Amino acid sequence: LSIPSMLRQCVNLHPDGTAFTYIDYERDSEGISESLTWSQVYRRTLNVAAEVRRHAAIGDRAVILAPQGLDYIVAFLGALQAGLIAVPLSAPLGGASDERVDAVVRDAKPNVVLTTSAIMGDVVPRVSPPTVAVDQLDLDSPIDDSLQTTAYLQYTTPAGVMITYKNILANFQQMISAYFADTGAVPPLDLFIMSWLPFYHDMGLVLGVCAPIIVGCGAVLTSPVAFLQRPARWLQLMAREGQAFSAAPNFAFELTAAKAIDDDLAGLDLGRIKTILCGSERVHPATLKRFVDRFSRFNLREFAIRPAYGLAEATVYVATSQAGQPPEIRYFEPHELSAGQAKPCATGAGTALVSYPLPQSPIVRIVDPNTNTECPPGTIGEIWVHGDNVAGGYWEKPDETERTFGGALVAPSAGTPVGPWLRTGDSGFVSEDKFFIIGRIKD
Repeated sequence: LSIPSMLRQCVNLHPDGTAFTYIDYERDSEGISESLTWSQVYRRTLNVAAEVRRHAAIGDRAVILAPQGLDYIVAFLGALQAGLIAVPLSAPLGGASDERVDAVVRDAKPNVVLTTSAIMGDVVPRVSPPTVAVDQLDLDSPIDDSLQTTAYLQYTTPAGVMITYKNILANFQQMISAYFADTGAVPPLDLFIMSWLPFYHDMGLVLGVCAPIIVGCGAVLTSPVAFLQRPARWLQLMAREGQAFSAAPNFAFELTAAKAIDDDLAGLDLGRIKTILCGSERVHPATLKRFVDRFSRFNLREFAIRPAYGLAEATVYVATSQAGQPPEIRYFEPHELSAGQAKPCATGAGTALVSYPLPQSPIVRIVDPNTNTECPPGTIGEIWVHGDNVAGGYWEKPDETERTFGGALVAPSAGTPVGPWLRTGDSGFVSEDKFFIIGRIKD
């Protein structure tokens, strides 16, 4: 039913199984691991929940301003355990990033701020609500109020996407069914999650923090700076024992192919990697090819690479490639694409695009954004999305909610709901029964 309840079940079933392992490379370029079992992380979460209840009531917002690490995870889970609506943000980094933080805090109006003692002095100016240094609590002392609906707000004029447990669970059902379709929607026994994505991004939170609990497997986590410093670390950590499930944007596939150092890869066997999602940015076929052409020499399988389309307003996932096959690439004439039409062209020529199966859940339609009517196959329009993973709106923003989540189709085709539809702002088309993403409709 909810993340707190599923964490409790993880403890009941496998209290001594390793849940989260965080690798810090600041003090040793080989990495220092710190791990928690399910029982350890649950205890820490209960201790955070007890603290936050002293400051905030059920349904209040709890902003999280903490560096990447285990304290972030227990702050987020502890907020949920106490029935608070968590608001995951980044540590204060300066510049625009700090004015984003200030604007989110004024929008979400939190009654508690969860942080760490190391950055406490940087956090206090950014927030009167009590500020709790999570690492200074007695997190491992021996020791519910959760909601069943709204879990957290995902910001990314600040508009906080309201994400419910129903949204999360529906999106995980959709993801597990699509990613693992070739094994009957059953993940392998030795799956593990590996992520360096920041927890204040949708994919980093959903994969790094939520998925271990919902799927019931351990996670191996590090920070984005550790990856950027030495990109081979991503491959080293995915090559740990078991079948890794990871994710990154297109730029990081390119950077790893271009900058991972061969000697850091010596002896790695990438042939057990289950899935590497490529998502949150337009997926470039040329980048996927450079990545697989290099890392197939270490046994990476091309069917492990899964382009993934989505957005925070849909929790995270909308569509992905067919399980058990490498990405399908199709080619289209560029002059016609600029004119709004998809015209196939010879393999390799024109514009290469990833071809996605139309998802069975959620559903996708290509819609003319000025007439609210579905486009014929081949005509470019806005991608509209419908399904139980689609959020119910932006926090305390009725008007922006109507504009973004209130799409309504004129004369919908058979089997297509009138609405409400999430208007993604993304442009795309359907061609030969496959789905394609081009860009943004504003363009």
